[PDB]
Parts: sequence; structure tokens; C-alpha cells
Amino acid sequence: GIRKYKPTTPGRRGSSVSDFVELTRSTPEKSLLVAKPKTGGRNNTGRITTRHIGGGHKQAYRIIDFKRYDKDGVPAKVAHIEYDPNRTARIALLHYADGEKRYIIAPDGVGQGTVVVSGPEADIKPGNNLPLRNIPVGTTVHAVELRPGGGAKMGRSAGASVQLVAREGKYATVRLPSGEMRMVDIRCRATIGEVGNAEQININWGKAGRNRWKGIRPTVRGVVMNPIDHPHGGGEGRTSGGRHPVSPWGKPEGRTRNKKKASSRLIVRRRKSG
Amino acid sequence: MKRTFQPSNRRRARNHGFRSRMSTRAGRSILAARRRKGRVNLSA
RNA sequence: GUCCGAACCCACUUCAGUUGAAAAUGGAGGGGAUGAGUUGUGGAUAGGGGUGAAAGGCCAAUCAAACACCGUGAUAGCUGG
RNA sequence: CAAGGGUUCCAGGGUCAAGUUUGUCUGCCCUGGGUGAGUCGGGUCCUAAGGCGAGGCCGACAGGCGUAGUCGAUGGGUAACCAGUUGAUAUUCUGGUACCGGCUUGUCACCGCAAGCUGCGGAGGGACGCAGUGAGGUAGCUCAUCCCCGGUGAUGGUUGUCCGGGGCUAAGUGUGUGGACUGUCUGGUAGGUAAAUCCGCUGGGCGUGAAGGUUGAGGCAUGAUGGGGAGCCCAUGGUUGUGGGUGAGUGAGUGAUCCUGUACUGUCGAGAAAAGCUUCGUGAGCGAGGUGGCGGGUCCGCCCGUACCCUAAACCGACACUGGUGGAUAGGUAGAGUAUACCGAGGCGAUCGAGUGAAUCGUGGUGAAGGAACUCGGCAAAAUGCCCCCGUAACUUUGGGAUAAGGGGGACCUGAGCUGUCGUGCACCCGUGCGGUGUGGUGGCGGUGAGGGGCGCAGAGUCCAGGGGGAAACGACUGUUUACCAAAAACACAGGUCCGUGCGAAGUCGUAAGACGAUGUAUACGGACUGACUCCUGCCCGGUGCUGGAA
RNA sequence: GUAGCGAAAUUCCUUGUCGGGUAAGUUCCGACCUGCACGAAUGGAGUAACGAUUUCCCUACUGUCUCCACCAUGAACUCGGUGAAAUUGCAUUACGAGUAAAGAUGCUCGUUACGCGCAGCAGGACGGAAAGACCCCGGGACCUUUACUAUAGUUUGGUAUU
Ligand SMILES: [Mg+2]
Ligand SMILES: [Mg+2]
Ligand SMILES: [Mg+2]
Ligand SMILES: [Mg+2]
Ligand SMILES: [Mg+2]
Ligand SMILES: [Mg+2]
Ligand SMILES: [Mg+2]
Ligand SMILES: [Mg+2]
Ligand SMILES: [Mg+2]
Ligand SMILES: [Mg+2]
Ligand SMILES: [Mg+2]
Ligand SMILES: [Mg+2]
Ligand SMILES: [Mg+2]
Ligand SMILES: [Mg+2]
Ligand SMILES: [Mg+2]
Ligand SMILES: [Mg+2]
Ligand SMILES: [Mg+2]
Ligand SMILES: [Mg+2]
Ligand SMILES: [Mg+2]
Ligand SMILES: [Mg+2]
Ligand SMILES: [Mg+2]
Ligand SMILES: [Mg+2]
Ligand SMILES: [Mg+2]
Ligand SMILES: [Mg+2]
Ligand SMILES: [Mg+2]
Ligand SMILES: [Mg+2]
Ligand SMILES: [Mg+2]
Ligand SMILES: [Mg+2]
Ligand SMILES: [Mg+2]
Ligand SMILES: [Mg+2]
Ligand SMILES: [Mg+2]
Ligand SMILES: [Mg+2]
Ligand SMILES: [Mg+2]
Ligand SMILES: [Mg+2]
Ligand SMILES: [Mg+2]
Ligand SMILES: [Mg+2]
Ligand SMILES: [Mg+2]
Ligand SMILES: [Mg+2]
Ligand SMILES: [Mg+2]
Ligand SMILES: [Mg+2]
Ligand SMILES: [Mg+2]
Ligand SMILES: [Mg+2]
Ligand SMILES: [Mg+2]
Ligand SMILES: [Mg+2]
Ligand SMILES: [Mg+2]
Ligand SMILES: [Mg+2]
Ligand SMILES: [Mg+2]
Ligand SMILES: [Mg+2]
Ligand SMILES: [Mg+2]
Ligand SMILES: [Mg+2]
Ligand SMILES: [Mg+2]
Ligand SMILES: [Mg+2]
Ligand SMILES: [Mg+2]
Ligand SMILES: [Mg+2]
Ligand SMILES: [Mg+2]
Ligand SMILES: [Mg+2]
Ligand SMILES: [Mg+2]
Ligand SMILES: [Mg+2]
Ligand SMILES: [Mg+2]
Ligand SMILES: [Mg+2]
Ligand SMILES: [Mg+2]
Ligand SMILES: [Mg+2]
Ligand SMILES: [Mg+2]
Ligand SMILES: [Mg+2]
Ligand SMILES: [Mg+2]
Ligand SMILES: [Mg+2]
Ligand SMILES: [Mg+2]
Ligand SMILES: [Mg+2]
Ligand SMILES: [Mg+2]
Ligand SMILES: [Mg+2]
Ligand SMILES: [Mg+2]
Ligand SMILES: [Mg+2]
Ligand SMILES: [Mg+2]
Ligand SMILES: [Mg+2]
Ligand SMILES: [Mg+2]
Ligand SMILES: [Mg+2]
Ligand SMILES: [Mg+2]
Ligand SMILES: [Mg+2]
Ligand SMILES: [Mg+2]
Ligand SMILES: [Mg+2]
Ligand SMILES: [Mg+2]
Ligand SMILES: [Mg+2]
Ligand SMILES: [Mg+2]
Ligand SMILES: [Mg+2]
Ligand SMILES: [Mg+2]
Ligand SMILES: [Mg+2]
Ligand SMILES: [Mg+2]
Ligand SMILES: [Mg+2]
Ligand SMILES: [Mg+2]
Repeated sequence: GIRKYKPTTPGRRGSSVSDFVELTRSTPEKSLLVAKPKTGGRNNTGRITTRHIGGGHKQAYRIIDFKRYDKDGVPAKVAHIEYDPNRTARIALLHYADGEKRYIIAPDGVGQGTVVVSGPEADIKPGNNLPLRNIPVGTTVHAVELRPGGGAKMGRSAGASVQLVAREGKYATVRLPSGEMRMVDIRCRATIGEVGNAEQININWGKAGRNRWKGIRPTVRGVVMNPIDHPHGGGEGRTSGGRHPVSPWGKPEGRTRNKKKASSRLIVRRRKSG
Repeated sequence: MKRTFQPSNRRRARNHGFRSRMSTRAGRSILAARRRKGRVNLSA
């Protein structure tokens, strides 16, 4: 759930945290960890290519099994549910029934003890990985591949969910968490259920230092810059950009997806609007 | 106060040493030009 | 990213200094002082470029485009000789 | 000590220059000398960030990136301590006592498609955050009637504990106290790049309800009949050290920033790598019927640094410059304190002086009566200030406001009882041969003290150390910023909304490959604006932009 | 131009008007609405806590002041040692009233004035320092845009690959 902080200090007034009640373990599995040095948003040219990245807590990376199809037919017991600093979701540590241990994204309602399995003949239960051909139409899935064998790509963050709406032909039409209807090969894999930790979007970080130690550097509005720095910069006193809003590089707002892209497998656009 | 020159021999050798100059054609031409002038010190 | 307060980091006021003890400090107070803290060692980003909690700020003691050398003995309807 | 410097170090000779003066002196000049490592810090070992990078990919050329690899500490690993000695070196030399790796050797025991050695990897291990409290110790420190060495005091007293001083020893080895860890015997096996008997995952049987085994804070024993530690001898030579002469080694109080301890507890922001190391095989070779292991004995153990300065007169500042410069040790009394005051260990008297009641400038001090009348402005200063007890407003987001405000006490002498700890002993469980557990103690030491009393102008008597309250504007807050005239109302912020993005994402650096985004996946990422919180955020799509459409 | 706010970090007139605070208040706080020229995420109105922010008031306190006096110190002063600097056309370098490139040590007419030092003060030497930074003129740089001309990028189709 969410534990609200008492306003003993400013910056702590309206803030809230997770209660970490799903976590059955406070430590990770050592064999599935790798070092993850920070980048600072810096290229291999050494230049800042993504702004507002820097510092934060040191984090080790947990190797997540995004394929799941190389252990078809080998049942796995959910040994633990634990914290992953690298994602907003919790991760389930699975003990496969042959000695291998792996990490997956913990689905909603999968607790310590549920036996999961992969394969075409797998049961339709949360935590089971199946090809979309062997998944009934209307099932809520997550960790959905885009092309067969490629690994899980869509529906991976906390509370994320993909709905299988149709299977007419070689393509299965699925509804992505953005509201975009899409077609993917029926040979693409997906895990049954939705992603857990769905209540984490309601956390109030309450405090600049909490975003500072999540690795986020401060963002300066382009309107309080100088004209050499931003197209919105300049002016006596407070202004707007003095023009239609643009990026720091002068790009006007508007659709940026390439229309010549070979993804003619798009049924309806996401339609965010408001 | 703190001044501009804070000596570090490791950093000095990594920045201006002979092998650093040899690593690039600009540094090689710098060494050639210092040979042409006649410097008794070609690098740091 | 609690409070008072040393080390430490800073620099609000005032006095002095202003051919200084010092090309930015000293005395007296002052702010932060478990944090978005501070610091050593090595490293990365380079000039129409970097970096910037954004002052056109900083990039080796004068940056609205560093420094060095070269074009070059630039050009000056201007000043001087 | 590090960095940095580089001979400045020591000895002798010197006084042109340097030294803000003089100088017989010197960090200066000249001559000579001085730095000793199997164990300390680096390499010979390992990797982080990052660099380079066989092939390769990308790019008119120049070049960019990167695989296999190879470097790269600020980190991991790795065997030694005490004392002594020089003018100058000392975990380096010397004495004593250790440890580590090789080579060889006496000896014991065991192997043998099937020894071993080396490569090659698997696994375990190394291996990791932050904050906090308590316990058991030890270092240190204090006191002492106890023990040793000395003194009997220029001036009233000072032969009883009155006065001063000292009350010490390492690494290593053994023991195993507190503390900590840990069931036992077999079976199977989609995994661990080749395999595994070493690991992982599972199944049984037995199993106290703890008992053994393993380890090792400190203590003890050894190391140590050794080493260190004052004043007294025919005489030393009279600013010096030699042979005797070393004497003591206890007890209590307090007590860490050190150890147990990577413990334990809490916690979200979820906290390197690789090698050494243990074991398991065998994707390589070597290798013979030779080897590996255990007490014992020989010899071998490399390269670089080592002087000296180092919160500085030797480094960065042009200076022998009131500046800057990372780490370690850091005692006593008062004190909460690493503040401040005075002292210790130790080191200094500062690199022009001598005078002189001029004005004046700087730096401090005091001040009648008044008390902001000063001034742009209470600028500056004064007042306040500490601990304990009492008491505390509007408003509030219930946390605050708050040390609100405003009141009382404090130091000294004496002191009933109340306590922490130890103690010779009274009994008592004793597994005694353990390094003990529980009631139990004339007394010592420490903490605290109701009550009574003394003195002064004054008892937080010194140094140290908030003035307080009321109201408005802005920003919610903590933070950030114009190095060197602006610290703010500016920036950021947590929160909000809009737009873009379906993943080779969008966006950005780049000619490109690539890369960051992100080993992330729409509860995510990027851009824009607004900026806690509360109540709200109205009308207009004409213009321009954006999105869609196409007669 | 709604809610809300309004002589406001916005109000020219303006010290608007009325009230409070003072003996006296161009500031301040509360209103009014006549908004030169507020206004709802360049957010509107509020807001506990916070602020070396800005503003007004009360109290305490004082050398801030009425109105200064005294004390000690580092300079200043004297002696011995050592020993600069900026600046400098000159020089045996007065004052008044004039005159002059219109503000004179230097010219005129007068007045005053023995030579040389030491400590002081700052009225002048249009004092020194800096080829004025304000203003104009010539040149430059950087910034902006529906200035011009280009161009990277983005996009349209044709053609080659096909
Ligand atoms: Mg961003
Ligand atoms: Mg992350
Ligand atoms: Mg600005
Ligand atoms: Mg622009
Ligand atoms: Mg404006
Ligand atoms: Mg704080
Ligand atoms: Mg504070
Ligand atoms: Mg600053
Ligand atoms: Mg570098
Ligand atoms: Mg500006
Ligand atoms: Mg500079
Ligand atoms: Mg310029
Ligand atoms: Mg230019
Ligand atoms: Mg030319
Ligand atoms: Mg040396
Ligand atoms: Mg010499
Ligand atoms: Mg010398
Ligand atoms: Mg010497
Ligand atoms: Mg000498
Ligand atoms: Mg001299
Ligand atoms: Mg001499
Ligand atoms: Mg590397
Ligand atoms: Mg090549
Ligand atoms: Mg190396
Ligand atoms: Mg090191
Ligand atoms: Mg020495
Ligand atoms: Mg020694
Ligand atoms: Mg020896
Ligand atoms: Mg391993
Ligand atoms: Mg392992
Ligand atoms: Mg780990
Ligand atoms: Mg203790
Ligand atoms: Mg004693
Ligand atoms: Mg006598
Ligand atoms: Mg295998
Ligand atoms: Mg196996
Ligand atoms: Mg030495
Ligand atoms: Mg100095
Ligand atoms: Mg020193
Ligand atoms: Mg120097
Ligand atoms: Mg410092
Ligand atoms: Mg002390
Ligand atoms: Mg002190
Ligand atoms: Mg001493
Ligand atoms: Mg000294
Ligand atoms: Mg002096
Ligand atoms: Mg002297
Ligand atoms: Mg001197
Ligand atoms: Mg008096
Ligand atoms: Mg008075
Ligand atoms: Mg009085
Ligand atoms: Mg009064
Ligand atoms: Mg007045
Ligand atoms: Mg007044
Ligand atoms: Mg007046
Ligand atoms: Mg003041
Ligand atoms: Mg004061
Ligand atoms: Mg009070
Ligand atoms: Mg009493
Ligand atoms: Mg009192
Ligand atoms: Mg006002
Ligand atoms: Mg108001
Ligand atoms: Mg603020
Ligand atoms: Mg602040
Ligand atoms: Mg400034
Ligand atoms: Mg300032
Ligand atoms: Mg935000
Ligand atoms: Mg793209
Ligand atoms: Mg990437
Ligand atoms: Mg917008
Ligand atoms: Mg704003
Ligand atoms: Mg605002
Ligand atoms: Mg006005
Ligand atoms: Mg008025
Ligand atoms: Mg009035
Ligand atoms: Mg609106
Ligand atoms: Mg406005
Ligand atoms: Mg608006
Ligand atoms: Mg307010
Ligand atoms: Mg003199
Ligand atoms: Mg005239
Ligand atoms: Mg005249
Ligand atoms: Mg004449
Ligand atoms: Mg004179
Ligand atoms: Mg003067
Ligand atoms: Mg002048
Ligand atoms: Mg001029
Ligand atoms: Mg121009
Ligand atoms: Mg085309």
C-alpha cells in the first residue's frame, strides 16, 4: 500500500512512501546481480545527450528473465518477492525445478509459493508465460513480445496490463496500456496477469532531495534562460517564450513518430488527448 | 587562496607526456616542431 | 533535506585594507552544519563548443564566444608621429 | 605522513650577493658526507571509472567506434614486533623473539580406464548502504595511607604519610572466558558454455529440544633469568659518559573516537569489480612408474621509495607573503564539548630596534543626566545569553508557533540517607583439577543529596553565552546563484497540467556506424509551462501555431 | 474581464479621501473605488511554518545622539639601520580687481612679502590614476525577427538500385 508521512518536518509534510508489504526478502540473489555504474546522461562522445540525469543512490542491476521460453515445461516456484531499484515493479525470484534461479517481473497477486510454468500447454494463471496463440481472447497479459523470440517489451512497469482483443489470422490484436490497439505475431509470448505494485503512482515524494537521490537533476524552464540558451529565453521581466512553444533545439510541438516506419500493424492510435 | 596550478605528476604525464603526444598526429607534429626549433625539452 | 552549536563549507552586515599581509583578504559578528552535505585521489565533456538548481554564469587571476600560432606588416574616410 | 618540492638534511670553512635592519648567524655560498627492507608504501598480484585496442564495423582523405584483449587506484589481496645505536638512517642497521614464499634434504604416511603437475573453467567465498541504542572489554586518564627513589625547606610551621618523582614491557605462541556460528545419514536430478563426487533444486530416515563441534573481544601463561626504568661509588670532565649502582612493578575509581562488530535493532533511497582463497571436475598439455601431504634441518628471497620540509620560511600563491593545502596522534583542571580559560607532551619569544603622555587615523575600555532626540535606515554598539524548576498568546496544515512571552533557583562550608562498583571474609550449588553462578559484606573509591549555615556590591561572580513582541509585502518550506560591487522577491523544489513517445521509441551527441535515453517499456521516458497546501481557474478558435481532412 | 483582489513590487494625477497609530506621519496599517495602465497555471485570492529578503510600530538597551571627555595600544613624532612609489615642460612657483580659449603662481594695474626648515589641514594647481564607460560620429561584436540572401536538418515527387 502507501504509508503517508506525518508532517514532522517540511518536505515531509505531504509525502508518502511504500509500505513494502509484498517484500518477503530484504536482500537480492547474489548470482543474479551485476554492477550498474551511472552514466549521467552522457554519450560515448562524453556529452550530455539526456538532460536531468546525475547522482542518486548506487544501484545494482538484477538480471530479469524477459525470454521465459528457454524453460518451457520446467515448473518454477516463486521463492521470493523483492525490491528492484531498477524498475517501479517488484521482482519475483523463481526457483526452477532443476536448480536454476531466475528473476521475473512480479505479477499482480503472485505470492511466495505459487508454481509458475512456461510453454504452449501452460495453464492460464498469473505468472504463466504462453504464446499468444494459446492465450484465450480477452485475457489480461503483460511482458508481451513484439516479435517472436525477442523478449518481453510491452506492459512491464508497475500496474501495466495488456489486453488480448482479437486473434484473426497470424496476428493477435492487443490493447497496449497507452490505449493503442496493435497487432503482433501470434507466436509472440506473454505472461498472464497484470504487473503488481499498481499503487506506487500515488507516492508523493514530498521533497527535492527524494528526487535528487532517485537520480534526477533539477530542470530549468527555458523561459527563465537567455536567448542564446533557449528559444524561450530573453525578455525584460517575466515573459512567455515570446513565440509558440518549442524545445531547447527549436523543434515545434507536434507528432514526431515517423510515418514511413514499417509498423503498419497499428490499428488505432493511443488517443491520449484530455 | 587556491591558485590555478595544483601539481600532480601523474596527471601532468598523462596530459603532456611523450606518449600522449605520440598518440595523435597533432602531438607528433608538435614534437616535430619542437625538434625543429631545437628545444631540449620536447614534452613533459 | 529537524533544532542549538564547533571542526568543515559558505559569505549577510560592518570596520579596516585600498602603492594591501592579500591581483578579493583581515578583525568583529553572520548562514548551513545527516544532507539537494563536504572533501581527497584518478577520470569524462573543448570553443559557435562544453557545462550551467540559469547570473550570459564558469571553462587556468579581464569569456555576449578561451588561449596559442599562422593568414598578417588584417583593415581604420580616424588619432598620433 | 600524503601530494608537491629536490639535497634544502649533517659536519666543517665563509660573510661579495640573498635575508625588508645587523649579523660572527642562516633554509644562503663552497667542500666533504649522509638515505641500507623477503614482511612498511608501490611493481612483480587483482580489477572500477576511464583509456587504448588484433581482427572488425563506420567514414571522400584525415579519422570515429568497438570485440577478443591490455592497461589503469583513489579500492581488494599479501608474511614483524619490541628495544638499542649515529653528526646526519632505521617496522630498513644491531640484539632478542617471529612469520611468509621458494630450493634442497633426513624421515613418516598415502595414491597409482586408472599418480600427480600445469592450464581451463563451474560453484562457494571475497562482497560491500544509512542511521541508532545497549552490553561486555581494553587503551588512556585520575587518585592512593600501598610499593620504590629522594627531600625536612633562605621567611611563621612542616618526622607523618608532609612534599616531589616513578609504579613498564611488543609481535608471535598456547589456553578458550564473554560473544558468535552450526542438526545428522543417505537418494534423485530438464540447471551451472566441457564435465563434476562440488553448487543449485528436490525426497526420505534419525534427531536433543541442545549438545556437541568450530571459532576467538578481552583475561591469563609464555615470549621475558631478557629488555626498559632514579640517585650513589677511589676516580672520569669539569655545560658531555663510561664499569659497578635498577629499586619498585600494586589497588581502586573513571573510561573511549578503539575491540567483540560486517554484531544487534530500525530503515528505504535498496547500497563496486576482479583476483588471491576453498572445493569440483576436465574443452590442454606435461608426465613417469613417479609423486602429493606432516612434524625436522639447510640455503635463496628481486626492482623502486626511504635524507629533509610538510595545518609550512622548503608545497600552490613573483616574496623567508596575516591566504590556500588531504590524512593520522591529540593529555589535565573548569566545561556538554575537539567551544573558551589556564596548563601537559613538546615547541616557541615571530626575521629592524630604542624612545616619546602632540594632533590625527586604526583597535580596544569606561562614562553623569537623558535614552534614537542620531541617521536614508537603531548602521555600529549595548542589552539578552548557561543549566534546573514553573509558566507560556494569536493563529494553525495539529506537527507547530515555542527557548513564545513572563517568573524562581544556582557558586561556598557542613551534611542525615540514597545510591554505582570493588573488597578480606559468613554461609552455600560445585560439574571442583571452572578462567564460576546466586544471598553476602566492618571498609575504600565515585555519583547524588533533604536540612542547616558563612561571606561579599555581586554566587551561570572570569572567558563563554538568543533581546523580545505586534503587523504588512514577496517566496510555501531546506536549498541554488552573478569566483572579484547584486544572495534576492531571482533559480530550484515537491505538487499540477499539456504535448510528444508502441520501442532500432520519441528526444539528443555524431557525416556515419554507434551511443545515451535504458540493460528502462506508457504508473515509463522526453519537452513545455505553472510551482507546498486550501478554494478555484471564467468568456473567445476570429489571427498565428499545432492536429486531422481533402470537394 | 467572470470569481476574487484593488492608491497594489501595478495608481500618472498623488502627500487621492476617510479612519488608526504620533505632539507632529510624503512612510505604515485598515478601508473606499475614480483599476492613467489588476485578474485567474507568464495562474487569481488566501494561507500555518520558514527567511542574514523588504517595510512600519512597541518595548528593552545603549556614546547613535544632546556633547563629548578620559585611559591603553599599532602607526603618526624623535634617534640609529635599511629604504621605495605614483608623478615630473620648466621654476627664485604670493594676493586682490581685471584681461585672455570667456574660471591666471607665470599677462595688466596695484597690494603685500627677510633666507631656510619641521609638524599638520586639504581651498587650488580645472591635482594624480584610467587615449570618458554618459552623448554624438565611424567601425565591430553578439542577440532578435513575418529584413535580405543562403544553408544543415525535415519533407514531396521523379529516376537508379529494381
Ligand atoms: Mg526531464
Ligand atoms: Mg532507475
Ligand atoms: Mg535571466
Ligand atoms: Mg533564438
Ligand atoms: Mg513585464
Ligand atoms: Mg538541519
Ligand atoms: Mg536552520
Ligand atoms: Mg557560492
Ligand atoms: Mg583529463
Ligand atoms: Mg540579463
Ligand atoms: Mg577566469
Ligand atoms: Mg567579448
Ligand atoms: Mg565570432
Ligand atoms: Mg590576406
Ligand atoms: Mg625524496
Ligand atoms: Mg651542499
Ligand atoms: Mg640550495
Ligand atoms: Mg642545514
Ligand atoms: Mg654550517
Ligand atoms: Mg644585510
Ligand atoms: Mg656561519
Ligand atoms: Mg575496463
Ligand atoms: Mg585495426
Ligand atoms: Mg595494473
Ligand atoms: Mg592504493
Ligand atoms: Mg631525522
Ligand atoms: Mg625500529
Ligand atoms: Mg634485523
Ligand atoms: Mg568464481
Ligand atoms: Mg559465486
Ligand atoms: Mg553484492
Ligand atoms: Mg563500555
Ligand atoms: Mg601518581
Ligand atoms: Mg624556618
Ligand atoms: Mg554442459
Ligand atoms: Mg549435472
Ligand atoms: Mg625520515
Ligand atoms: Mg606562509
Ligand atoms: Mg608543522
Ligand atoms: Mg613559494
Ligand atoms: Mg579545506
Ligand atoms: Mg582539552
Ligand atoms: Mg581552543
Ligand atoms: Mg614541554
Ligand atoms: Mg615547530
Ligand atoms: Mg615583526
Ligand atoms: Mg624581534
Ligand atoms: Mg621576513
Ligand atoms: Mg569606574
Ligand atoms: Mg551614558
Ligand atoms: Mg547611568
Ligand atoms: Mg528607558
Ligand atoms: Mg528621528
Ligand atoms: Mg521614532
Ligand atoms: Mg534629524
Ligand atoms: Mg546591529
Ligand atoms: Mg553586542
Ligand atoms: Mg525564554
Ligand atoms: Mg541546598
Ligand atoms: Mg544570579
Ligand atoms: Mg505597500
Ligand atoms: Mg493583501
Ligand atoms: Mg525562499
Ligand atoms: Mg535558505
Ligand atoms: Mg559578487
Ligand atoms: Mg555579496
Ligand atoms: Mg515535478
Ligand atoms: Mg530517433
Ligand atoms: Mg543503449
Ligand atoms: Mg504548452
Ligand atoms: Mg513562475
Ligand atoms: Mg506565483
Ligand atoms: Mg505614487
Ligand atoms: Mg497615501
Ligand atoms: Mg490619515
Ligand atoms: Mg484562462
Ligand atoms: Mg500579469
Ligand atoms: Mg495565463
Ligand atoms: Mg503571507
Ligand atoms: Mg629613520
Ligand atoms: Mg574677460
Ligand atoms: Mg584673480
Ligand atoms: Mg614674467
Ligand atoms: Mg610643510
Ligand atoms: Mg591627507
Ligand atoms: Mg585629473
Ligand atoms: Mg576618448
Ligand atoms: Mg553591424
Ligand atoms: Mg522520397
